[PDB]
Amino acid sequence: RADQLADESLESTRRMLQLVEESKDAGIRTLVMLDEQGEQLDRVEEGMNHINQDMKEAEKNLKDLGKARENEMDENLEQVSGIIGNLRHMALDMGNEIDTQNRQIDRIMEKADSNKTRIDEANQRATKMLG
Amino acid sequence: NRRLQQTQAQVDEVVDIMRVNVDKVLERDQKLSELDDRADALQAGASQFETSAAKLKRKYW
Amino acid sequence: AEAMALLAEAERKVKNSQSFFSGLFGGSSKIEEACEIYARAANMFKMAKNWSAAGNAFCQAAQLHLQLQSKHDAATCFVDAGNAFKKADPQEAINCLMRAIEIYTDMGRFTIAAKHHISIAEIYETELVDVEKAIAHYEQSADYYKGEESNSSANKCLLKVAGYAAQLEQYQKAIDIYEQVGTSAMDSPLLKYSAKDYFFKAALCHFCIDMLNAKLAVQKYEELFPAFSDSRECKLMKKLLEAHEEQNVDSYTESVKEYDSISRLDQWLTTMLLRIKKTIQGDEED
Amino acid sequence: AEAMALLAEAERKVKNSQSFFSGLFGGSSKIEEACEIYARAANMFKMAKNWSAAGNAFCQAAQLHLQLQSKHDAATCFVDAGNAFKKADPQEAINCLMRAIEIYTDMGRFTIAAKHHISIAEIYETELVDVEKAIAHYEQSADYYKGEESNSSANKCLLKVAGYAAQLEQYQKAIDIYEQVGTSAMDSPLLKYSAKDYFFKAALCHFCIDMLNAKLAVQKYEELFPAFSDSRECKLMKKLLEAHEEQNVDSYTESVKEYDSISRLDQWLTTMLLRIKKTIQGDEED
Amino acid sequence: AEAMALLAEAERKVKNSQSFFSGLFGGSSKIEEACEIYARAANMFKMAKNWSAAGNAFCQAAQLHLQLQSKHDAATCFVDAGNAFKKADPQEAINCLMRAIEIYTDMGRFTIAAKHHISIAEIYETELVDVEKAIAHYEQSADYYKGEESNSSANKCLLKVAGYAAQLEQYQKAIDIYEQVGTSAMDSPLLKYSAKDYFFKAALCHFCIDMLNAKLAVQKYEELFPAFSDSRECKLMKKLLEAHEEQNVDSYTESVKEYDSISRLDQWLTTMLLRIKKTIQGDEED
Amino acid sequence: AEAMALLAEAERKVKNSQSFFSGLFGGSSKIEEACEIYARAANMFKMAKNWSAAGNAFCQAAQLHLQLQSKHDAATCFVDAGNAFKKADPQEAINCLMRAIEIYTDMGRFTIAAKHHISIAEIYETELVDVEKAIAHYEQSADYYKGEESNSSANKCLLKVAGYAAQLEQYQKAIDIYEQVGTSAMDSPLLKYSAKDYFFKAALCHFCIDMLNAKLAVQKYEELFPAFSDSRECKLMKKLLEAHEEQNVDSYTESVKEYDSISRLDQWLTTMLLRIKKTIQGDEED
Amino acid sequence: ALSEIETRHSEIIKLENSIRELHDMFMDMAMLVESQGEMIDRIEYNVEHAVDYVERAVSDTKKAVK
Repeated sequence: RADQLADESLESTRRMLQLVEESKDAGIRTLVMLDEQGEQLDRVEEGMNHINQDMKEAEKNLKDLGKARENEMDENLEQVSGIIGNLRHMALDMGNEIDTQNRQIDRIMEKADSNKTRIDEANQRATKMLG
Repeated sequence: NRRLQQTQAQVDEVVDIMRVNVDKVLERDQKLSELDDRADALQAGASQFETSAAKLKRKYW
Repeated sequence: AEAMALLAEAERKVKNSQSFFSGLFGGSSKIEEACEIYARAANMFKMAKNWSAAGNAFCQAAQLHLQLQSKHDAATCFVDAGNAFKKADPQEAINCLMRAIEIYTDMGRFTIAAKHHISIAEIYETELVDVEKAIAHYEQSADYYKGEESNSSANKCLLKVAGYAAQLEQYQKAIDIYEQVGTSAMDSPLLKYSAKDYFFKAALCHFCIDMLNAKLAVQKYEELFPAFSDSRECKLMKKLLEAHEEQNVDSYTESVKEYDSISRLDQWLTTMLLRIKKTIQGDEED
Repeated sequence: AEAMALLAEAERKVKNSQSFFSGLFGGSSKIEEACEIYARAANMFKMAKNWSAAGNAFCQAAQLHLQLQSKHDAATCFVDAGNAFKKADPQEAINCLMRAIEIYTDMGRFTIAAKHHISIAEIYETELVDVEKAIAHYEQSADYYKGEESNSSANKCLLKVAGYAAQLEQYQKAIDIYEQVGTSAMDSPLLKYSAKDYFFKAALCHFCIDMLNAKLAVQKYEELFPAFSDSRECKLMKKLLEAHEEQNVDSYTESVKEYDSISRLDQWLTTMLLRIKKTIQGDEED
Repeated sequence: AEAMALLAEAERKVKNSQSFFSGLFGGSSKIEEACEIYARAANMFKMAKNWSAAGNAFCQAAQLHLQLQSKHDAATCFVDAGNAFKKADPQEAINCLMRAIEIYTDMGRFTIAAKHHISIAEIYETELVDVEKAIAHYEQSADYYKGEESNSSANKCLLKVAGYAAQLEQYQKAIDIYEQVGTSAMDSPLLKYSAKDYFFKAALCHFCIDMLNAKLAVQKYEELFPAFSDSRECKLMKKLLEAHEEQNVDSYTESVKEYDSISRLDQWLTTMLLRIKKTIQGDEED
Repeated sequence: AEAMALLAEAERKVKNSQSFFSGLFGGSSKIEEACEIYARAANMFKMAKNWSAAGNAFCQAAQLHLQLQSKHDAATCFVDAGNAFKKADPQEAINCLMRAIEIYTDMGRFTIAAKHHISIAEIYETELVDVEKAIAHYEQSADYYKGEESNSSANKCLLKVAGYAAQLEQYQKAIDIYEQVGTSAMDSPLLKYSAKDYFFKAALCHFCIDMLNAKLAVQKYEELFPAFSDSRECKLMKKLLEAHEEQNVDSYTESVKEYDSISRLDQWLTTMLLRIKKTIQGDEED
Repeated sequence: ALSEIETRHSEIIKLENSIRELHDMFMDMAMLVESQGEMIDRIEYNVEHAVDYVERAVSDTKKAVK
């Protein structure tokens, strides 16, 4: 048991790597997207802004027209440590991308709604002058 | 030796980092989930405006 | 370019025209122009780093927009004004936001009303230090979020409420909130791991009870000796409950010293821990 | 702006015009005006947290919207009504949602139809406790997700289907679902990762077979000892199969006690494991 | 409400009006009416799970839409039809997509064009099993992504290109891609750690070169000893480079067996490693 | 079909109408028509990866789009042009972007202006190698982000500013930025982990000081050795502060060697540590 | 010294434990973020396209007054 633990747990330290390494792989796909999506939402936000503009004009037109075993076991830890730093790297990129976009969602939701109203009002004045 | 009894918290601390990382992302899911029902539903009304604006074109233009 | 010139023209145009100017129609088209003017001014006032001017300017464009009937985009302007005063030097940061919510709310827009509602309680706390009003907002806002089924968001707000509820001596009312947010976070296996801290806080918050409650809540909690995360929740609590029931202000302040290694204590914990450490002494020397 | 007053006037205008009122044109807008009224009512009903009334109000504005020809924004209203009743104290949350899907479905919006379809099967279970219909919904819904390329969601629902299927005696149908969701997961080398647990559940689910359906299912499972994820799926299973295919009831009950360390046993696993612990004993005085 | 009926009416209206029925103004509205018809049909064909019919129906509404002069919303339909045929039983899945890209591409929409371009190369591989055509698409698509300053996406595609390029036979053309995707990865500290596997793959890929392209590629790599991420990359490579430069198919196959402990090998690696194993055996009884 | 043909038609129509041809309304429909033409051409140019032609074409359409009177859509077109030129053959990538911000900024759109502003400073460094002009942008942009209360992004920029400020000998101006970004980071318990590196950088940046500018900054840093995260921050620093106060270019050069084990040094640290390494030597033989 | 060798193991496992679970989170993570990634691919679609529907409307309205 004594050795079945100083080695088995040692295998866990070795595994402790792929465990925190597979996490990076899982983090990459996330970050890679969070970044890709970040730029996407930029062109997406343009939509809420593009519509925000046109609607103003559209409304006006509708208004104008409407009217050594332990030595290694100690090293593996250092390995985990070096990787722990990485976990911080992603934790920040993921964090700064989350907070920057959440607030972006706010602006999107705002303008989107603001324009929704203009569409409804215009749709109630246009539907009548149909055909 | 001591590194073992020590490094133990070097991860228990990260276990907390992800605990928030898993939550942060999930919080965005709901923010984007609702935005998915108000943004898509938004253009839905735009479709009504596209049809209305198209007809006002075949009568006054 | 010249804000001091735009503001002037701005007022010179925002006025119900008459005589030959009014003709047959007049109002909306004009007042809107002024709104755009003041926005244009407030912008350069923002780059100029005047802020105060920018804020009051947005307030002008905002108020004006209402005189044209457009509560929507108007309220969003009030948001701009709030953002201005916020990162500015004068006050009014709270007023603009109140003028924003009074609009979004009555308009049937609770999804966004809560969005600025939390920002509000956040300013009313971090700045005004008006906790009594902040809690009222964090709460009502959480109710709105809970209506949209935006669970997580609502929980964020609830956590704020309870968290600042224990600081205002409201310990019992805090544990109750932790109970609610705990029962509405188990069905989701994405909050399992997190439900711990809740039980830890709730067990820590003491309304000066002299018996179980915490010893009962720690029991209600589901743990297994091989648990990893659970080690950062009740395992500590038990030891604290024993150091309390035995009025030993030496075993409590010691175990907290050990726990401050595997899981560092945040400001909150420290504050409450010291309060409990004092309750022990206030029972010893009594 | 009295609620019940709005509810009255809304009724005053929600009706085919006639006499001098009808005049020249009809009133396709009248019905819309009424819808806006009831919405204004449900607004303040949701204000005083009277939800019940708010929901019943939205039901009205929604029903009326249909009588106008506008299924879209109507169905969305049915959703508002559902969210209301749901968070509210009465029922109706089930009716509103059904009346919502019939619209998102006939119209052509299966994406959102399934979005509410899962909410439905989730309520018909956690509330009404009607699994026989819940599973039916979890399934049809997963079908819709599986047609929107959205693999993840599809599997999300399938897991529910099989999950609650084995908890109803449908053990075999469960393993089959696990096989399907297991095959439609390998195509994506990003799911290789979760594709374990499926084999574990499927191997655990037993329809009282006398052969080695499980010893075979664990065999089909590709694993490598140095691997980790895998050690959290079949490894235990093998030991469980030996304790079962060998008729021993200490090694199984103790192996389930050991695995509970490296990997915490959720509710599901527990219940089923006990069922097997009993197939052992049941096999015992047999 | 019958699809079969709608498909007929649509036809009756989709046709350049002739004789008096035409007059002066064409049928730009009629063609649109037909589009709406077929759309409604494809719609109920999708609820019936008749997929085939749904897809062909969308194809009809789409083609007609083109005959109306509206490439945008047309292409959108082409996509809908693709999503249908894909999760269906007939073909056309590849055709609809190509017919969608020709539109997004000539319309000024490359972002979405590439979005469907990768979907295409993904189907032409996971279905048609046409690797050579799929690579061509993964490549041309990565060009567009990389143009939309979406380096992230660009590499996501390049990895596919090289990945399957080493599987076909193109080992060299693979390493070149790994070199490019490797140089354009360091500019982002968010891919440093991942930039290892790239060097591992590129060093593994061999186009039957006699020099030390690998011994050079491994040297180009920057590693030390206290690095643990790097431990899963070149450290092994060197051992493999020595086992190859010593025609010892017993030291190479032993080292792969050891490395397969600390870092589980995937299908790709396995196949290539064996290829290198045969080049060695093939150098020994040689 | 061909772009070369479109560019031609677009040119023959992008001419302000006068005399009889102008009639009552020359209209901007012509200039806009040409804009659509050039856009259609620039895209197919982006297909054949002609880039140069694509970019210049977009510049044409955008330029005309200004003559149209619609600064907005034009601005984003300039962005399209920038997206082309950036990943192209010629330059202009810097021009288009400047021509875009001059529009977003004056239009009152700082939110997006900063979005492209950072991209700008990101190119003016990794390409033009014009740090002095890059920092100015990273900074002004951070000012905008900070104006939009977007703390996260603002810090993303500040880190860049100070990060490259220390490279340009601006050490004190760097530490100040680190101190600010450090104080405005504690108020947020979601940055605690990162707040270390800040103190490490600031304690490393030295404006030729000889006192305890860092020995005081290391004290201000609340730490507890068995924290690890912190070990990757001040520990080394302390050992560096002793090696400098003793003109030891051996203990410092050894400490950098040892520390480069548990936590690798990035290019930044390398360059600075070397500068500090020289401040010791030059002090020895002085 | 046995005592230290046994106490060592005790702390090592308690460490090994906390580790394995943290790994469990990323697994679920990659399954969540991706499930959300597809929920955005349609957004970008419905957005830049809605810009086309609105653009076509605002254009027709203008040419309906001049």
